[PDB]
This record gives sequence, C-alpha cells and structure tokens, in this order.
Amino acid sequence: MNIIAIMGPHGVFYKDEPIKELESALVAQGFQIIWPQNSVDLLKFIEHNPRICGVIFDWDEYSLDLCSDINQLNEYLPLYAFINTHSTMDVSVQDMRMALWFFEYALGQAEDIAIRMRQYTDEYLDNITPPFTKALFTYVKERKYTFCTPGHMGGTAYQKSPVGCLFYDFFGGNTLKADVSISVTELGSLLDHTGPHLEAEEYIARTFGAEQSYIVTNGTSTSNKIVGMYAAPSGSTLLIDRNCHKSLAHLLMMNDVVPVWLKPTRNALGILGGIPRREFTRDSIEEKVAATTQAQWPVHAVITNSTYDGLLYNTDWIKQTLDVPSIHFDSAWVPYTHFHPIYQGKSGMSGERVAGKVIFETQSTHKMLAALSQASLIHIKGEYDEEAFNEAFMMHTTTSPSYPIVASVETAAAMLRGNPGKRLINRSVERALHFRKEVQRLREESDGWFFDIWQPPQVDEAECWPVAPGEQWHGFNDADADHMFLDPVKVTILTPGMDEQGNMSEEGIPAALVAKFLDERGIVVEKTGPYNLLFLFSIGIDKTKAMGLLRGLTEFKRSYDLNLRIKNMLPDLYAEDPDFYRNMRIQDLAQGIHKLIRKHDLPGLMLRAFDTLPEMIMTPHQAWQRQIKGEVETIALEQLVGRVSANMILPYPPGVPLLMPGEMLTKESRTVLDFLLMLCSVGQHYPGFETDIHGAKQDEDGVYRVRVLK
Amino acid sequence: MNIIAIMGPHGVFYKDEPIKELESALVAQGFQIIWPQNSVDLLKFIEHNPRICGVIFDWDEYSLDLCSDINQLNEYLPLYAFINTHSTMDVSVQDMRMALWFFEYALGQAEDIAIRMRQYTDEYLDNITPPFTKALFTYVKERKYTFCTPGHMGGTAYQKSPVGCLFYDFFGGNTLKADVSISVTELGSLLDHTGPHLEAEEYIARTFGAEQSYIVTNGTSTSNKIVGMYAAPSGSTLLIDRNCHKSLAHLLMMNDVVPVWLKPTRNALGILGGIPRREFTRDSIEEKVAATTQAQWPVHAVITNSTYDGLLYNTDWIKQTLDVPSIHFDSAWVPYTHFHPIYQGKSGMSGERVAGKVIFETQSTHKMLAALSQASLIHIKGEYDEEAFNEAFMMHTTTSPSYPIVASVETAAAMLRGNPGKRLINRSVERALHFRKEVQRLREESDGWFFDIWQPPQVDEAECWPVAPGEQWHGFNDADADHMFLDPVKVTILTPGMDEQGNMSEEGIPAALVAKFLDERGIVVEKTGPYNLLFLFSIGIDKTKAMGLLRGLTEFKRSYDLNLRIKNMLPDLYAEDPDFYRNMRIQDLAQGIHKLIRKHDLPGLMLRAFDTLPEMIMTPHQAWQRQIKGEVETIALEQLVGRVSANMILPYPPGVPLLMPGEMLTKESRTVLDFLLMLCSVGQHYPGFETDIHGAKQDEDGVYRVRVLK
Amino acid sequence: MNIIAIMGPHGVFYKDEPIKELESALVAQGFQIIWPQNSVDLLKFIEHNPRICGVIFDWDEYSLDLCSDINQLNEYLPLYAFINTHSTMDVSVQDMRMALWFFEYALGQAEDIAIRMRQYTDEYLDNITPPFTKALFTYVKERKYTFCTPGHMGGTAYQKSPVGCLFYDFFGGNTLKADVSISVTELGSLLDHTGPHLEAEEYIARTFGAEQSYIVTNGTSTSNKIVGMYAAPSGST
Repeated sequence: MNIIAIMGPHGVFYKDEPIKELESALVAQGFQIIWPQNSVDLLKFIEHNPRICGVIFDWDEYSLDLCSDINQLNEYLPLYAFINTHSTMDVSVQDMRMALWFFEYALGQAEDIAIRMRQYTDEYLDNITPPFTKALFTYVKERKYTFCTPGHMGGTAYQKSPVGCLFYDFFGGNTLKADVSISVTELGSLLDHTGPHLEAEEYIARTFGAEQSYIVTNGTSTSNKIVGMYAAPSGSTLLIDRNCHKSLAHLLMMNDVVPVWLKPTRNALGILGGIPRREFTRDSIEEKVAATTQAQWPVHAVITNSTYDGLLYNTDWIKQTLDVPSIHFDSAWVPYTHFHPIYQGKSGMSGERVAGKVIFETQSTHKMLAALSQASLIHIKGEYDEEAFNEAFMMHTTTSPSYPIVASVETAAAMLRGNPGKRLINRSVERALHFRKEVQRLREESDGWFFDIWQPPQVDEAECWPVAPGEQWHGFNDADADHMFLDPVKVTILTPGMDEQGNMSEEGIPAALVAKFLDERGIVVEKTGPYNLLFLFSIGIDKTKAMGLLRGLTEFKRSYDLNLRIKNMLPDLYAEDPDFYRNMRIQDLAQGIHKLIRKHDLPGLMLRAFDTLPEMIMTPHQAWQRQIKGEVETIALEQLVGRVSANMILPYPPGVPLLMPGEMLTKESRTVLDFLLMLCSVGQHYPGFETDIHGAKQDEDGVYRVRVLK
Repeated sequence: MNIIAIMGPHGVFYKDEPIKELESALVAQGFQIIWPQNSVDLLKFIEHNPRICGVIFDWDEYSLDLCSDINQLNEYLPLYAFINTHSTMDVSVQDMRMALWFFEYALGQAEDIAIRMRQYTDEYLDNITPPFTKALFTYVKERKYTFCTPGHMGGTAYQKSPVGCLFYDFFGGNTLKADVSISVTELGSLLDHTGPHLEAEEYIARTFGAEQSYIVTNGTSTSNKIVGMYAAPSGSTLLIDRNCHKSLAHLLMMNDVVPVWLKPTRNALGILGGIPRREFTRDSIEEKVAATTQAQWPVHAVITNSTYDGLLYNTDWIKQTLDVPSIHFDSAWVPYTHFHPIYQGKSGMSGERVAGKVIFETQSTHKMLAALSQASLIHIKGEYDEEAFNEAFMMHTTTSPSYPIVASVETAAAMLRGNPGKRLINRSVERALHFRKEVQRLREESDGWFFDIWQPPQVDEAECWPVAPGEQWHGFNDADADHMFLDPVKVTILTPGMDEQGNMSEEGIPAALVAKFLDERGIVVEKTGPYNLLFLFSIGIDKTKAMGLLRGLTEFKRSYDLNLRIKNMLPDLYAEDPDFYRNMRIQDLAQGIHKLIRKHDLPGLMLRAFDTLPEMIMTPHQAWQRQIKGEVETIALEQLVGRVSANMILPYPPGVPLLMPGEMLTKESRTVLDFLLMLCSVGQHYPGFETDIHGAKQDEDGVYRVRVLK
Repeated sequence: MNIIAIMGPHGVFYKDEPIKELESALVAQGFQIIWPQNSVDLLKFIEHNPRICGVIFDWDEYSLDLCSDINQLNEYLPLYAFINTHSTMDVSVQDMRMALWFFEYALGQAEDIAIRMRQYTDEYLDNITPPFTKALFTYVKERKYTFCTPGHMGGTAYQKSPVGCLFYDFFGGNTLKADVSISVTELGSLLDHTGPHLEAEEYIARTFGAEQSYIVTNGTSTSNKIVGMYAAPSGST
C-alpha cells in the first residue's frame, strides 16, 4: 500500500512547483507516485489495484465529477483536494460519505502535508483493519519480550541448522514470528474467549448473522464433533442424512447413539437427490421410531444443506415442520448465503429463533470462501449452556493453538466485509452465468457432439433455478415443486454416453478420459462420475481461467477428432505403461473404456446396489466395542456375506457410503456385493484407471480384503 | 545459501587470473564471494554461518591443514581444490569422508566449473534435505496445475481485498502457496500414510528410535487422546498420575473409564515429587483394586516422565516391575533423551520391546525442541492393530490437514539430524551448567542476600544429579536413592522468604515481585510459585540471553537496595492503579506482600489443602452424563461443601488439580475449601496480584461461583 | 529465440505501468524486447525473423484482427493477451487452432507471468522440436558422465596443443561435445534402431510417406550399395 496517484499537468508554476515539492517529500517517505491518464484510467487503476491508497486532484476540476464515482468503489480512499480562492461547497457534500482533507498550493507546506497523509493512511487502515489483526501485526512488528518462550523466538533456532536455514528462508520471518503463546497477555486467550479474542468472535458473529460464533482450528471435521457430542447424549436417537460426510461416520464410532437415516433419492446417473418432504413429517418419523430397536423420539437431527450438487432446502419449511428440539444444518457448502438475497429462506441462519429449538450451522470456511486449511466456524442460533459448551470445545482443542490459523479465520471475514465484498460475489455470479450461457451457446452452434450442462434448457435468468415436475432435464421422477433449487455456482458438465432417459448409447466418451486430458493442462477436477465432472467457480476464478477451461475443452474435441495416438496426445499416460499404450489411439481408448461399461452394465449395477440396504445387526458403536478388544480379522471382499463389517465401505463411484460398521450383507442384499465386485473387476484392465474403494485393502496381487468380526 | 569463501592472494598471474575469471562467472550466477583472513577465520565463518556453501583453496597449501578440521564441522561442505603439477595423494585421503572436486587453473574453464559448483551444491542439498520437504519445495517453486482448487490458488483471492492485500503482504507468498490439498497426488496422503508421507514417517521413526511414528497436527493434547481412546475400553480401570495435564482430565470426561490415581509426593515449598517405588509394586496396586468400586486389574497405565521440575525415572525399573500390559509415558517434557547418553535407561524408547506389553511416548515437539505449534508425535514401541489404530487416528483428524504443519514436523527432525545436531545439545548442556556455576559463584561472592538455585551444594559434574537421602537441598524426607534425578536443563531459581526446613523467615521477597521486574525487561517466566521461578534453557537460548538475565537479576538487587518508588522502578505497575501505588516504595511493596503470606500462613494452608483428597461420589464420566442433560447450577465457592462438583478446579498456586468432576468436599476434607478461600482472600488486596483459579468464575463484584449438580 | 514484440502505447497508467514492470521482469530473464509499428510490421517481422517467439497485445484491440492472420504464419506462436473487464469470446475462437494465455494488467503479477512465458516457450519448443534432437541437445547442455570415453571429452584433448587450440576455437564446443559413443545409453543405438533412434526413423518415414526409412551416414553412394547388394544375388541379371 504505497502507490499515490496524481491527476494532472496544469500549466502554471504556482500550482506545479508545490506539487513538485510534494513529490519530493513523498519519495522521502518511500511512496511510489503513479499518474493515471484521466478519470476512467483512475477508476480502473483503483478497481484493479487495492494498493492505491491516495489521490491528489484540483478541487474545482474534479470534485463534481469524481466524488460520487469514487465513493461507489472505495468509501475510505484518501483524497487530497487542492483548492482555488473561489472554491465553494455545493449541497452535494452534505450527505455524501467522503473522507476529505483540504490543502493549499504553497511552498514549505509539504512536510506537514506528508505527515498528515501518513497519519491519515494509518487512520484509514485503522478504520478498515479488524481489531485483533491490527494488534497482532503491531506486536509482530514492534515487540520484544525477553526471558520468554517459545525457545526458538522468531525461528532463531532454525538458522543454526544447514537444512534449517533453507526451511527458514522458504517460509520467511512472519510465519516464524507469528508462532506465539499466551505469554503475550495483551491478546488475551482463545480458550477463554477473552480480550481481543472476544472482539474477534463478535466481529465474525455480526458479519454472519449468528447469535454466537466459535473459531475452530481443526476444521469442520472437528466442528461437527463439538456440536455433535454436546448435542447427543448416549442412548439417544438421532436422525442422520445417509448422505453424510466421513466425519459424521467417525462421530458415530465415537458416540453411543442409535442412528435412524434420512433416505435421499437417486436418479439413473447415480446423482443424489434431496430428502423428500415426507421424511420430515411426523407420520414418517413416528413409524421409524417404532421400527428402530430401543429408539425413542429423536433429540437431534442433522441435515446437509445444500447437497453437494447444489440442491437447497426451504429452511423455513424445515424449521417450522420438523418436530425435533435440536436441528443441525451442516452448511459446509453454503457459507456465502448471507450475501445474496436469492438465498432468502434457504439458509440455516436466515430469519429468527425457533422457540424451544437450537439451530446450528457448521461451515468449512476454507475452500468455501477464502481461509487457511483447518479454519472452521460453528454458528449458533438459540441457547446453549455456555460453561458446558466451552468444556466440550476445550475437550477437543489443544493447549498449544496456532495463532496464524486463528488470525486467518478472522482475516477471512475481513475479505467479505463492506461494499467490495458484495461487489465480489455479484461479479462471481455474473461470471458463473456467463460461462453457463457460453456452454449452451457453443452446444447450439457446434457441428455434431458437444459438452452439455446438467441444468434447465434455458437459464436466461439469475436465480437458483427450481427443479420443476414439468421439466425432464434433472431426470428425477415426480420431483416435489417449491422444494429443491440449483445453486448457480455449482457447475456440472456432462459427457456423451447416456440418453435422456438414463438409457445407454452405442457411442460414448467416459468423463475419465477428459479428466486425464485436463490434467495434461493442469486443471483440477473436484468430483467425477462415469459421465460427469464438477467445477467450483470460486472468487479466485477469473475470466482467464474460465476461458482457459473453455478453450481447453474445444482443444480436446479438436485433438480427439484427429484420432491422435495416446502416445502423442496423453504422453504422461503412455509413460505409465508404454507396452499397454503403444499402438492405442485416442478414439480407441474412449471406445474401449465405454465398451467395458456397456459389457459390465455399470449404470444398471450401480442403481441396484443402492436400492436395498445392508442389515444393521448392531450399531457401529457396539461393533467398535468388539474391535477395541481386537476381535476382528480380514476376509476377502468375496467372502463378506453373512459377516459383520467392521469398517465403512465407501466406493468411488458413486462416492457415498454403501456399508456401515455393524451392518451385514445377506442373500437379501447380495446386489451390494455384486456392485463392489464389478468395480474391482472393471478397474483391473487399464493402467491409470484403477479401482478406488475406501475401506478395502488391495493386496500386491490385486486381491481385496475387508475387516469383519470373528 | 550463496556465500562462497576464497582463501588467498598468491602473487602469480597464472593462478590469480583464473580465479578472477571464476569470480566473474560466479557473480553471473548470483553468488556472493567472501574472503576469510585465514584458517581460523574460515572455521568461525563456517561455524557461525550455515549459508557458507563452498570453499576454494590451493590443494598443497591447505589440504593437510584443513581436511580433518572441516570434516569435523561439515562433512558435506563443498571444497574446490586447485592442484599443482606435482600434487600427490597422501594416505590420509583413503578413509576420510571428504567431498572433493579437483580443478586446474586455466582460462575458459570457468563456465564448466561454475555449472559443476551449481550442480554439486544441488547434490549437497539433495543429500542433506529430507525427501518430502525437497519434493514440497520443488512443487511450490515449480508447479502449475489448473482446473484446481483451492479456489484462492496461492492466496490470489486475498489480493482482491484492501485489508486482504495487507494480510497477504504480512504473511507472504510461501505461506499462501503452501496451503494445498490432496489434488497434488504425487505427494500421496497423510491419512493414508502413503508415498512421500510414509518416507517422512520412517525418517522420523529412525531418528527417534521408534517402531512406528505418527505425525499429529493438533498437538500432543490430541496425541494423548488418540493413544488413550485406542488403549482404554469403556468399563476398564486405568492407573493415572494425579499430576496429569488438563488434556488427560478432558480424556476422562470423554471416556467411560474408572481412574485409580498414582499418588505423588510433595514438600514444604509445594513442589511435586515422584511417585514412590511402592506405587508400582503389585502389593500397592492389588489393594487399590480392592478399594475401587467395580475395579478390575488395570489394563493401561499413564506415567509422566519426567516430572515438570525435571525428575526422571529409572524406566528399566518400571518396564520390568509394573505388571500392566499397556504402559504410556507422557514424555512431552523429554523429547531430547535420545541425544545424550546421560539419559540411558531414563526414557520410554530406550532399550528393546517388553514382551506382552505396548509402550508409548507422546511428545510435544513444539517448545520441547523446535517445531510449529500443534505439531506432535506419537511414538510406539510394540504391536498395534494397524487398521484399527488408523481408524482411531482418522476419527480425530480433519479431512483438510494443514500441509505446512506436516512439513514443519518433518523439518523439525531435519534440525536434530547429523553431527551439527549432537554439537547443538552439547553446547546447550555446557551453557546450562555454566549458568548454574555462575549463580552459585555470585551467591558465594556477593555481600548479604542473593538468589540461589534449587540443586545440590556442588554441581561441579555434568550429569542428571541424583537426589540423595544424605542431602537436604531438595527438602524431601527419606527420598528413594537411585530413583529420581535432576535434569540440568530445567533450572529453578529461588528467592529469599523460607528457611531450609520449610519454615518462615521474618524477611522475604516474594518471587511475584521479581517476575514483574523481569516483565519490564521483556523476560518471560514459564512457571512461578510463592518463592520460585522456572526458566527453560532451550537451543534458541544463547550466551547473550543468559547474560541479559544474569545482569537483569543483579540490576533488580541494585534498584531494590536503592528503595526506589514503585512509580519509578515499576512504571507499568503504577499505571495500573496510580492511587494505590502513589507513595509505595519497592522495599515496602516486597514487605507488604510478604506480610500477607505471613499473616495468611499460605505455605501451611497449601500443605494441608493437598493432604486429604475430596471424595469421589461418582466418576467424572457419570457426572458429565448429568451435565449433558443440563442438570447443573452455579453456587458460590463458599457453598460448595456437600455438593457434587461438575468442573475440575485448578488453582495457581500450586498449579495442580485440587478437585475433579464428580468429587465432593465434605467436613472431612474442609481444608481443601479453606485453601481456595484463602487464595481468593489474599488475591483481592493488590492490583496486578489477582487470584487465578481455573474452574472458578469471578463476578464483577469479585465473588466466585462454581458449577455443581442440582 | 529471445525477441518479444509488444504492440502499443495506450495512454493509460493502469495499462502502461504493468507493461513497464513486465519489461523489467523480462530483461531480468535476458529477453530482448522489440516494438513493431503495427499489424503489417509485425507480420513481416514474424515472416522474416524465426527468433520471434512471443507477442503481447490488448485483447479487444487486436484479437479479431490478428488471430486468423497469425495462425496462418505460425500456429504455435505465443500470444499474451491482456483483457478488459468487458472482454468476451466470439464464436470465432471455437474452431481456430490458437495458443492463448490470458493475463490481467496488475502490479506484482510479472514474476508469475514471466515464468509462464518461459515455461510456455519451452512447451512450444517441446511441441515443434523433434524427440531425438530435443534429447540430444538436453544431454549436450546438461550431462556429465565420468569414467567415460571418448578420452578427449568435449574436445579437452585439443586444448592441450598450440595448433589444437586454434582448431578447437575454429570448430567450437558444440561440434566437439557432440562427438559421443553408445556409452550414452538413454539415446539407444543407431545400429539396433532402438529407443529414440526408432522414434527418429518413424518421424522421417511418416514425413516422406515410406513404409520404413533407414538413416545412412556415408551418403547415397553407400545407400545404393546396401539396396543393391541385398537385392542382387551373384549370377543374376
């Protein structure tokens, strides 16, 4: 933050000489001086360069032309207005939010003006910077306690080592110095939620419209367990989305609770649909209580809002309808809902309290917004026993917290604050839609096959496009209306291979092939299925990355139609097994893999595998008690029927739990095993296209084993 | 790493010109050239500057004088030897470990020599750098995957914000870029312990003499819970040191186990002594089993080795004697025992396996060595069910691990490796002893009162000085010999106030006064009691810091004897309450606080408070079940007798648990309450000298409340 | 291959300053910067100078006027397009064979952009350079086997002689270093037609529409005799 813009040659020494003296006084204070051509050039310079921290201009020449325009971009931006004798104040000044200092063109005034600019820059920074970070930065820069640990003291210990010196130089001083302890008493304590730490938590809770917010330094994986353990006593019944993150599976292994699963829907693609409205009604739950051994009325419920694929719930409907005292929205996917009105009545925090209920959102701040890994928030809307909740929090938090992680969580909030924050999301929304329109346009214009997007036939509107029963694009049968909506930011592309029905085509290009092509160009794919790929249009995503991906996709088709040798098109793939890939051409590779899917009837097997549930012999907790005594053994996957599984089995595809600890596959549910076996069989043919099943142990000879109770 | 040392003017153009050409070729590659005066100056330059990465010298002039001396400091240091026509190879070369390249003095050879120096520097770096860090650094520097998250991508998202740009600039690029995900597939996975991660874990386990090592990214606070939960099934009995860290108290709240406490000793000062030998004998344990409701034979035992005050156990004695299948040494204080032979048979990992037992050390790598906060190790010696142990590990680890924390844990090992690692600890030991001798010397030489160190009357030896029954310095009665030893690095200083017996003097200077004086000079105190202060002589501690503390101590006495106004000597204290401290002088402050201790008979009350245990009505787990249903209320501290406490109460002093969750103070154990009340009473008089009781809630009016069962 | 052409003064600091910072970052990497007058001057500069390995230009100002014209001369030529906020992608991009990187005008982006230009220049070179020559050049530049012959090793033996030093200097290092043996095992063998040598022969045979091609190192004078002797038994007509 050291670029000052001056706007203009005037052609008079009485004005120019004082500016020359000011240039010299500013260089003495180590400012860089920049000269925008005109008003437009300045506005773009401000818009693109946050380091622009001051503007000098003749008052009469620019004030009536600049003040409103600059206010719109940066309310706080230093203006240094030089007045004429006859300058006056128009009524336009009275109600505008401007930050103006008035200066005269005079020799020997530069020393005082330069000090005022420095002092005013600090006042601007002090206003916009958050309180804890401002204190932290001041300590790191200024402070010198001695007779103190840490013993390394700003990473001093690292510099005494040959490799240590390389390590120190790589990470830098700030990273080393930021590693502090509670010996810095003026910053208070995280664990106590005292001093500046309390100020930080209130800052966060205000920005996100929460009653109270906790900063977690071990990710939402831990945030879920803090909420979960405080909320679910042993021997209680919980309602849990079968579509749950692994951390909730681990929660079950750690807590003595009885799960009753909310049951999602699914289509032919193998994409998960929302928990239908009937799942929340008293009639459905009352019967589930009767059907669960020892079950009582649920004390706590966990709902994933939105779904991974961007299906949002009417949260007003759930809060009003669901007859459970404790409702937890795992909102790790939707931390940005408070920033666009399109999400009204579609987020956990939206609206007011629910009398006699406590409502939670847990959010993974990292890679959902911008924050360091392990940074997570718990947002509470309702009442908790403060002392008891803090005991639960301290039970899972170390006594040696990382102060940078804490600061990064607070600074993540600083990013989303103010008008620049709102203007960021408005920009990302417009770019997300723009890209969707370009895909649909290129699909219409191109000759023969092209990529398509899984969405309404027309998205000429800016909204979370509702799933309508009168539309076939989504491929769900008799969808509930006014229920599930498509988040614009969660973009799913589809590759040729399956019909509109969910029927199989003769010609197909498995998405796995495109994924390998994309890696040659250093493009990450978040999630892939048989014929789909997921991309996340974050705030970091600019027009360059969108065009790079868009052009990269047209280049894939270009090279594909050439029918290049895999050796030439995918050299990194070829290198994996030169003999296997010696004479294979790109079109044969696509046809060969599609043929395996066709022969194995993968889509049909995947549908039938998830249609009937494994039987819950005992709870995951009860089964883990046997495992604690080391009463497990490994069996081949083929010999798992009639055995009690000890681990969760999580196959990719379709990346959702298939078997839980305590469940047993029987003759009734043999299709489950047939799907898993098919994944291991199909996956053995092509180097680089290996099976991927979390919970199964692949042996050197390519046989799989699972753990079961003796 | 860019400083090259050249050693010499020769007075011949045939040698000098080629060196001039080499200087120019090296500057072109951005090396800095340094010229040590002679052999001694070079050795000091190497010793003090790890960035010295090459030495040029005439072979005949120096080889017989340098080779052994340099080998001793740096086995790997580049030598660029310039040969004469008649140079020969003495037998001294044959068995020495040297890294030599031979060059001729010739024009137009510099391009190839310079490339060889670059290539050889990389080969030197490649040899000494650990495998994962070398790959990580190469990725961070070189790599460019696109169509990837994280969305911020090297902190790009931060730069779009005004405050975000300040935040980015403060932390720097490397800190931002190092925030990665598993999308970087070539680095494998932490959670899977695969690829370079397995290589890193084997590197660590080898350096620390463990069977297997796990890297934990939530500190030893979490490492204790991973080991604890895998090790102690519900309804089992554990032996636990009453002198346990808070994380073990939290473990009890989280695990349904029945504690039987090992019972430490204590002296008049209130310093904890070791668990006597009788505590480990079958006779003592057999009776404890009979005395504990529902207890069976202990399945797992936890011992704190060493004690905080540096008492080490004969671990060979414990491993051989203790009839428990699972023994866990919380060795958070002694991670360095593998590096000095003085610790033989005094560490958990020392020696071999114990048939039919599993032995663990958990170590807080940070501030016990040098590593980032939250970095912790679990070391295992024996057999675990690998798949089951990893489930327990994954249950408490996030799905979004911090890659820098992981790298810092590995790099912490890199610091301790090789000959420089051994030469570091040898240096810290010699400095620790040197300081102890200077304190004892100044005590002998000075007129009247001076500081003393709590240790043997003579430490003219380098050893963990054994506590002998024929010595009175330690103030423990009938100490077991060949049992407890004083770690040289753990230095406790004492201030005047109490006799050798543990009797009270008329004159005294409470240590709290000295602690405030030390803060005026930016010296941290790790731990303080009524008349003691603890300092940790880490590897970061140099001779400058030792002298600063030593001089700071003599300055305190100098100013103290002047009897300066507190307003002048302790201006920051005076500012806290100008009216209270207006006319008070330093000697009156010391006398006034000592008088409160004398009147309140603090030492006597503190001894009696810990003599009789609160009664365990129910386990901390059973009591927490009632708290989960919100069946707690707050009572004044004064009204706690006959109530079931809900929280642990941890008073400072003496910083050890006084009451546990589930325990009840009765008329039998009223002294416990009297001590706590005395702490609140004595603590109310002096601003800056407030009561400090974790577990008690101080109200605005200075009344305290605790939580109890209804 | 080190001449970069930049096309234009814009009259705005927000665009010009970032280009100044880029000029400095590029000079640090030892690039020469050249400034063609206009589109025609650029096209002639490209046409006449194969060492032109990159072009910087404002996207909106030139893309619709340049992309087809440049594609016609050099499919592979680096373009460094600087975008405006409102820049869009016309259908003309979809089927054209372009090699585009999109950059923003921003301070402190030059280090990464300059590295991308270096990395992209290598990717361009790697695409157009033949496989064996690319490996050979990399060996000659990078490699250092010891306990090896030839004994002269990069013509070292020549430099020990008065006339030898004149001979070495006349022919140069590359000519001397290129004199290798089969000790460089990663290049395979000519006689065996193995490894990169087989790759080279297939490259040739493809370009000349042959079933199989052999590389002869004693001219067609010998090529005629190889074919002739294999083809004509004694006592035949």
